[PDB]
Amino acid sequence: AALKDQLIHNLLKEEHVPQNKITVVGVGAVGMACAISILMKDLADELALVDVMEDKLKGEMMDLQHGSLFLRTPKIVSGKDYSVTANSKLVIITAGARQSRLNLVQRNVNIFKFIIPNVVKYSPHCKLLVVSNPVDILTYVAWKISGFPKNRVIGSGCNLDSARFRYLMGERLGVHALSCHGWILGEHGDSSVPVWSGMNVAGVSLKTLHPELGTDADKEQWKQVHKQVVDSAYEVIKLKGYTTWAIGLSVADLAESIMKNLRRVHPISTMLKGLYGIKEDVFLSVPCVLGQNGISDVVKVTLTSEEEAHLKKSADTLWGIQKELQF
Amino acid sequence: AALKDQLIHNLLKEEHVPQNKITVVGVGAVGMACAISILMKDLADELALVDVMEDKLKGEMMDLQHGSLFLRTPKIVSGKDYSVTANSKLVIITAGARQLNLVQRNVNIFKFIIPNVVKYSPHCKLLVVSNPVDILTYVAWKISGFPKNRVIGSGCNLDSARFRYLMGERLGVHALSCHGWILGEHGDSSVPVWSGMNVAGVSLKTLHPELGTDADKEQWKQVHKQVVDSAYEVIKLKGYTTWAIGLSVADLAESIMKNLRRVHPISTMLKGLYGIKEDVFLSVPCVLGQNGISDVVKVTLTSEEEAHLKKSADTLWGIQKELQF
Amino acid sequence: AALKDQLIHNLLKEEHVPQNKITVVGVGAVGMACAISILMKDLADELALVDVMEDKLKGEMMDLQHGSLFLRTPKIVSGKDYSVTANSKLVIITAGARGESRLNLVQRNVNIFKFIIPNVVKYSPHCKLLVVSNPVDILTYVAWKISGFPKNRVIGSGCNLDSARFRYLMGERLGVHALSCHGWILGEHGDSSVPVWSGMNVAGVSLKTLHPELGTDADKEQWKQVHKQVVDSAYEVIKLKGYTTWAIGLSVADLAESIMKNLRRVHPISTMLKGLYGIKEDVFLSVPCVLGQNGISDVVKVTLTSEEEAHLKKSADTLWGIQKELQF
Amino acid sequence: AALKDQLIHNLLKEEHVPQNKITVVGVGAVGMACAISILMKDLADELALVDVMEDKLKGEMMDLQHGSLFLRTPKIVSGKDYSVTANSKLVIITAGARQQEGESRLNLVQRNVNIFKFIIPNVVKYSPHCKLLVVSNPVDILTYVAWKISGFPKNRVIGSGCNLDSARFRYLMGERLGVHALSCHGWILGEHGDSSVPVWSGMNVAGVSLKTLHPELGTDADKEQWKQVHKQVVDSAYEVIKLKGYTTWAIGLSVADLAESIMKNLRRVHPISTMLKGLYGIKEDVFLSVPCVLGQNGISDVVKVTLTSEEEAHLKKSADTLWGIQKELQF
Ligand SMILES: COc1cc(OC[C@@H](O)[C@@H](O)[C@H](O)[C@H](O)COc2cc(F)cc(-c3ccc(C(=O)O)cn3)c2)c(Cl)cc1NC(=O)CSc1ccc(C(=O)O)cn1
Ligand SMILES: COc1cc(OC[C@@H](O)[C@@H](O)[C@H](O)[C@H](O)COc2cc(F)cc(-c3ccc(C(=O)O)cn3)c2)c(Cl)cc1NC(=O)CSc1ccc(C(=O)O)cn1
Ligand SMILES: COc1cc(OC[C@@H](O)[C@@H](O)[C@H](O)[C@H](O)COc2cc(F)cc(-c3ccc(C(=O)O)cn3)c2)c(Cl)cc1NC(=O)CSc1ccc(C(=O)O)cn1
Ligand SMILES: COc1cc(OC[C@@H](O)[C@@H](O)[C@H](O)[C@H](O)COc2cc(F)cc(-c3ccc(C(=O)O)cn3)c2)c(Cl)cc1NC(=O)CSc1ccc(C(=O)O)cn1
Repeated sequence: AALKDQLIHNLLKEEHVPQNKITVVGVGAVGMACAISILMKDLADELALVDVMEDKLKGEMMDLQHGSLFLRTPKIVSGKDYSVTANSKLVIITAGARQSRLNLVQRNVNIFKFIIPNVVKYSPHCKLLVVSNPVDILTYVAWKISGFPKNRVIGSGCNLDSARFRYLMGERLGVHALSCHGWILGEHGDSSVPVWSGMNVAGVSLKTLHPELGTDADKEQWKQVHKQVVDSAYEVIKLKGYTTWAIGLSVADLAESIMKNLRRVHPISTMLKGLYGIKEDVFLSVPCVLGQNGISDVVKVTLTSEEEAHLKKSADTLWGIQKELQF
Repeated sequence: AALKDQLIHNLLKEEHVPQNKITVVGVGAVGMACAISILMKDLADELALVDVMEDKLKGEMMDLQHGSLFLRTPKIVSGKDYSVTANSKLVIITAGARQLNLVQRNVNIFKFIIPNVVKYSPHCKLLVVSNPVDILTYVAWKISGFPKNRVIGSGCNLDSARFRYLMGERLGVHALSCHGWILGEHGDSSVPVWSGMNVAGVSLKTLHPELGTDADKEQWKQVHKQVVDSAYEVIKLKGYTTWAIGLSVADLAESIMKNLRRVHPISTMLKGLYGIKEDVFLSVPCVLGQNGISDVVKVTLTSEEEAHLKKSADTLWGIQKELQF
Repeated sequence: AALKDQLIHNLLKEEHVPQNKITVVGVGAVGMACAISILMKDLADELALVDVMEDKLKGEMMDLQHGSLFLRTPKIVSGKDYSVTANSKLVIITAGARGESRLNLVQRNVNIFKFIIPNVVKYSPHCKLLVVSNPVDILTYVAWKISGFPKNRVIGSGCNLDSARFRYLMGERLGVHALSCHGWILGEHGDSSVPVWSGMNVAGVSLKTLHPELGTDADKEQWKQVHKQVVDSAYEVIKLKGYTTWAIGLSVADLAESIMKNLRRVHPISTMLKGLYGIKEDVFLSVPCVLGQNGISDVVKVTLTSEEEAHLKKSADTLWGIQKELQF
Repeated sequence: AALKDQLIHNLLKEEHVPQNKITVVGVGAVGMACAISILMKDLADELALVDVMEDKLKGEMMDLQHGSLFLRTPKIVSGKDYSVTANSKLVIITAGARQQEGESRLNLVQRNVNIFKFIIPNVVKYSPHCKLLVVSNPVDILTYVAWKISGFPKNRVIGSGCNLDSARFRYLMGERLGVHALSCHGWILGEHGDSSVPVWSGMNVAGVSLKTLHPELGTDADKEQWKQVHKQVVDSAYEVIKLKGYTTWAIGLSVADLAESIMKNLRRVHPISTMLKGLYGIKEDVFLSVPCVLGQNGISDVVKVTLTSEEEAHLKKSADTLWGIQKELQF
């Protein structure tokens, strides 16, 4: 008799099915930062990794597995073949091509043309969380290819940039980012919209204390805080070659709202046709209620007409780009 | 329109189907300790509480709900009606009768509770904590109709944690690093498996062959004695115990909810193993995961340790033979 | 020869000094709720409990200790003598006195603090004091006056829980988690507390701007009643289970987290606010306070209406009047 | 009036002093893995990073800082100047030189010693009372080096040693047995790497000796070849390096576990490298992994594992070998 059989008597003959499974697609720096952040938050009972770089993929799986003693996620699997991803509650897309342009978008679209059908094949009921850049466009692409209802296709959107904003705000005010509130909405990147009217500590409107807030006439140049947010990815890439930890943490926080059905409000990109004056099939970041069914509700933020037009402009540019894509 | 609708545009017709729901039956000091321990370990997306004292029940629910901001368990519900427990993955029974013929009244209690539980959560695991726990776990099992892997008694889980704590005080290292197993029938008849006690793989019995005997100058036998009495001592001091039992139950909930397949000293239907031939529940090292107990470790026992477990089997069966459901 | 010495080679002598010790005074339901919450959030490397009911005390300690395997707080101690509390970073006061009369009730709590607070200060000169005992604003004043600590190191839990309740109820009406609902209750703890309607918001969207009637008696939705619900909820729960424990426990653990981790988060807690919010007297009220390893280091100056400002002035007069009549 | 003063009234002049500060030296993949693991277990109220590559250092600091919203460590600081590490409770050394073509392994070690000769005095100067946790390889030798350079008492100089390899061993044990690593117990002791000692006698689940169930356990005559599990442990770093070019996540998790025992004074028992002269029959000043009680004063106690004659022979041999290399180093 084998030692295992001498030691342990099997009483139950049982099967598989994971109950809180999460898949990360793409094991680059971003994918793996999402992975370790999720593992250390105890968000999943099974974690699947997939990539096309099979050695890298296997090496990352093994490195995570060796840390089992220290985690509470009993199963970590990987493979080039998407069957490893079966029955995921949530699938996180961090795959992309790397730096032309617009031809860069099409190559990412071609990457998605392969990934997304495979994901939906083995997890017809998952939530899709897209992190790949450009995220608003790629999230729309995942949505179109997947055939999912819009509530289940989510883009990381402005979630990290709002967190950065709050950190910088916290630096200026001498309080933790947790206590500093402010929203960056709309199109992820240089065109994102800092909603000066919403910024506050303990319910106290900064814009009201300080009417020049966010304008060129602002002696304190709060406008530059937003630009610092917009530039920070660029600045960090410049220093270390990429970013990982913050985006990883931010993605894990979204996963928490989903897997625990918290219905917290996050600034993430959702298909918002019919809201905010927008008439195109596009994804923009607005405050969304996030739960076990993905995005079920959207907060309607009161915007200035300047903010509204800026949001409509992003929709039209996003749509303009989406028309040139081949599916 | 209502302020909610001015503030919030609804995009989805929301079905609330709980995914990782846990129920605690009985909101006494034990149930509520299990509750707060589970809430603070983030093991459920929904907690249900059930009891027959409706005022107490509603008040406890409300008190937990009020701490929502500090928790990550978005839904907490309660009621005397078991519809509130629907679709639980795990249901924890702390219900018990007010003070033999007690077990009979506890059995009567279980005759009402269990079918109500099974009706609303057909697929749940059952974790019995009520005393006498090995007997009531057998009752829960029989009444429930469930296969044996899905019915679990807290058994010697806590007493083992107590033993390791006391081991750690004597040796000067954390209980986590002191290993020792109390098995068999919960209570005074439980078995201190001297041979398995160790730190870092070093057998204490081999270092100290007198370990656990009368001739032991260090009197380690009194450590098991102290574990078996400790509950009585705490009740004497504060009227009941709560925190330790609550923490130990949350630990089991954790292995279940996260499918960890850790080994715990808990009470399982072990007919067929350890020389036992009756439908009884005794604590052995069990692999605990999303399907309950799926495997048990076969501990190498001395001939008298063996005879002691068999005696408890016949003891329990003897008591079970009287009960009626 | 001894087994321990056979198993274990000792290399280092004991210099055992606590690095992040918390004491909870009072092991009633509130006290133990704070203790269990603190233990399960790993805020302390040593916990001490003190009370005068010595059986109950020892019993609570042992029960906690039996849970060690499942905790990461290696040392739990207790005693009637305050030497067990020495070198606490944080000492939490939940002790209280058990239809006549109010002022006479307060005085007997003062009497308890006259015994407790000096004992705490003697053994933990550098600690922060966090008072939870009712009425908390007054009793936080008494702890401050008695202890002789600077005001930054004496904190009352104040309206911290009530704000948390307010956000929970806000969340139930709006269909989102309380974490994402923001509202502030300030001022005197209890039914004199002030709901600051102008700061209530989700995602920076002002509810009052959306709904100008918010919190007036001219509100078809009666949001004013949410504050009342908050105010009443404590006594409703008391009506139902005899007391409250779990939420106040978690509330206090949250404050302990900001202090022990120096988070400088903002909480609505009771601070000596003479010289702010138009308050002239030595009075403790709840305002949004920056909370960290040195206690309360900063206060957020909320913009209040003249009515709201008047409410706080009134409470300051009430509290000051009562304190005027206390025997220290 | 500045918006901040308009919004916030300052009641206290702050002289900030960190209470549970951890420093990580070296922001390579290993350093940042320790760093993220520590941050997500809330073990420090301040984290400091140091390295010689200033851009890389600043980038990593900023990336972590941008995650502040999701963390409960209010202060992350970095700099090439060791003033940023002042008053750390724990300083974790992951700095190393990488081989060339080229140079012998001794010349690679000496270049690491050269690195430590610059780092260790800087660390000791700003945090005289810290514990040192050395992770850099070869770990037993470089932990010896930090001990000697720092002048710290031995209880305060700790090498990660066989901690991770024992974790790997329990994981692989759990895969064969169908049980979580948490419930599989087994110890890799002695010199980190090839010459480490799998202590078969101590392997168990639930206190059931595997060796007693299966006396061939760990022998060549073992038909189940459990020795191959030790070889797996020994080769796992190389195997992972072949696939992804380095390891990070596991060693990072294992380091934070040690950090946890130290910062919380847990007095858990870990397989880590300590100065064991005078114990285990060792006559030399060397560091070997044995089961150590780890707390706020570092390693206060070691467990005395009963070893077979051939196990004792391996350790004493490793001692000679380490001491031999040590005598060849320039301090
Ligand atoms: C290249 O092909 C593939 C690559 C894959 O690997 C993806 C991954 O490894 C790489 O994206 C890489 O590691 C980058 O680092 C990650 O870049 C990201 C990803 C991300 F989600 C977010 C950010 C980000 C966001 C915000 C900020 C900030 O705000 O700070 C910073 N960073 C950066 C996978 Cl899994 C499949 C395919 N493809 C296949 O499945 C085959 S089909 C196909 C079709 C076409 C092509 C082709 O044309 O190339 C290739 N394959
Ligand atoms: C009484 O009726 C009922 C009471 C109920 O209340 C339950 C609860 O509140 C009480 O158990 C109370 O909190 C006890 O104190 C808790 O005692 C326990 C419970 C437990 F699980 C473990 C321990 C324990 C273990 C180890 C240690 C240690 O080792 O340290 C210490 N402690 C102690 C419920 Cl939910 C339903 C019914 N019944 C109904 O559903 C109606 S049907 C019915 C039938 C018959 C009878 C009757 O005959 O009376 C009554 N009802
Ligand atoms: C009786 O004396 C003492 C009693 C002591 O026991 C304390 C404790 O066990 C009891 O407070 C018990 O647990 C209460 O129930 C808890 O009630 C509380 C306590 C609290 F902090 C907050 C809340 C609260 C807050 C908000 C909400 C909500 O908003 O929901 C709900 N609840 C409720 C101690 Cl440690 C020392 C002395 N005293 C001594 O040290 C001797 S000196 C002395 C002097 C005078 C007197 C005398 O006048 O009698 C007595 N002793
Ligand atoms: C180059 O010099 C320096 C390098 C430094 O490097 C920091 C960092 O970036 C690098 O360690 C890099 O990331 C490595 O790759 C990481 O490699 C490691 C490190 C480690 F701790 C453990 C493991 C490990 C363990 C187990 C397993 C497994 O079991 O799985 C896998 N991996 C792998 C620093 Cl902060 C200062 C100096 N130097 C100075 O301070 C100036 S003094 C000086 C003296 C001499 C020399 C010279 O000779 O060159 C240079 N400087």
